[PDB]
Amino acid sequence: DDFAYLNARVRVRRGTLLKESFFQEALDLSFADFLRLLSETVYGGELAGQGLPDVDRAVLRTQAKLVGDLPRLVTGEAREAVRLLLLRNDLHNLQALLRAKATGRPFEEVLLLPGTLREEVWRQAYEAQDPAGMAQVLAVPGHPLARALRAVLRETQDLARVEALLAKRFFEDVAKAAKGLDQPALRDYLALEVDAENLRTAFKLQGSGLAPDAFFLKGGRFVDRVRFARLMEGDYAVLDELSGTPFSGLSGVRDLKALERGLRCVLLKEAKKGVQDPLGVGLVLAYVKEREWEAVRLRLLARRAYFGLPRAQVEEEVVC
Amino acid sequence: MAVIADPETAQGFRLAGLEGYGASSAEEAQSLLETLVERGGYALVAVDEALLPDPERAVERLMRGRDLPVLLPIAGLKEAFQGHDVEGYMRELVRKTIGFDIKL
Amino acid sequence: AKEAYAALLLAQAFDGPEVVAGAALGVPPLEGVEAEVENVWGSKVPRLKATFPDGALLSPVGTPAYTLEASRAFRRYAEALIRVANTETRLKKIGEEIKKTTRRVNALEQVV
Repeated sequence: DDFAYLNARVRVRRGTLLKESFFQEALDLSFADFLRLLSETVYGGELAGQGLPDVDRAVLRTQAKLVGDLPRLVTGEAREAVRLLLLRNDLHNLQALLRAKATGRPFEEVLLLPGTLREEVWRQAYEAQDPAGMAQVLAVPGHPLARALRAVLRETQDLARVEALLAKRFFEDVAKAAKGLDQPALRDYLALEVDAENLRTAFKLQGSGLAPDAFFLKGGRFVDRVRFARLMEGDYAVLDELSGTPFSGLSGVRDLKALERGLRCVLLKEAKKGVQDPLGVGLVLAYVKEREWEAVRLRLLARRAYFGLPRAQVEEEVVC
Repeated sequence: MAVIADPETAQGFRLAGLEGYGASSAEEAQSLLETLVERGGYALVAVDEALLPDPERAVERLMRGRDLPVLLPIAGLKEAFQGHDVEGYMRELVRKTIGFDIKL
Repeated sequence: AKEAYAALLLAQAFDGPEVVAGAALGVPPLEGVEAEVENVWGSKVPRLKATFPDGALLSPVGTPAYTLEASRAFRRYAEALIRVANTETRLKKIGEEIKKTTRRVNALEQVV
């Protein structure tokens, strides 16, 4: 409920982070200097030993400590709003549970990263022959993913087309919940993320010749179904048509890596504008995205010092 | 179609959709190669160059005939930064293969 | 190889190791590589080519933005690998047959 009580600790956590100068100092290290620099960091609070696996577990534990408490310390509408921030790992674990139910792998087969609720829900949903019963066991009161599973649950039991339609319906329910709250900036950031995700999945499935109406979702503002069809067709003119929108630098590019890096930079610039809302929750989402980019850069420096990767190969990552 | 540099690269091979492994020692790699020749991954194996250059001891161990599991040296993810030996590697290929040493 | 290595570096550094674990283990092992026969100068070796089915579009809205790119990089990687394997076995057959013909010429000359 209170978007200031958690925001005080959010500003305290925004004061306590590693700067980009720490990453520029990590641009020339051999995982020992990088391990000492990360040992001084907050991941040094979770840095058990050495190696890329210990550093990755430390970064994951630091992220679960920083953002897992954001699911706590709140109740009600702002709790549902913060629940509609970290929907990536929870939907990944739900899709992994659906793939395990439709594949036949064991319950210990999934590695089961930190989602949004307790892992006992996923443990009980391992032994779940009923997918509607599995969604009801996974039904939290503010979890819209269980609502999307119940909505798409009257199509089949466990299908991959059902999984793709449920992912599209989950994005649609996230957009409906973002429209259904008193936060236009978070709704705008979610709509920009949904439009960039539609452009990303369309450019990834470009040239497939499939039904774009089966692929394009509803809720986008910078692009329409005609713009999505012109982008899915072999033409970067629609990508050149994105003028004035947040895809400013995205012009005349047909690649996936550079386009995804530019989309990540545009989303980071959009979340960087979240400092204007002090009494809302956009500072919390900005800190979450900044910690995500910082931990991704730390894992990138760890892998670069592991395999001896070039700084010129990682120079396209230091801008964000 | 086993490929053995790391299990970390091998789960990338699973991300390609083929079976792979990682051992980080010689006899362990030859033993898993041995059960892979015993029950097939359709008999086409590459092993890391810093792990085993020539695993053909496993060929003469189990399956001397038909040369069906083809064994390949391969450049590891921590080694593909340098472009391993290519021209001197062909020098030692000629030295191994025809007896003579050439320059060409 | 360098292309697929950089693709995996980006797709597990900018992303989750748990999600590349789930993305790998959701995909089946995809058996199906097969072989045909070369008979030349009597000598016979089997050369192989792979099927590599792309039909496993497991929820084809791929939940990371990178593992389709890296996965096709590793598919091209394996194509190049089976190419190098066939080149290898052809060159080994030629080498051992030159060894046979050299000891045959030397033996036939110096003995009979």
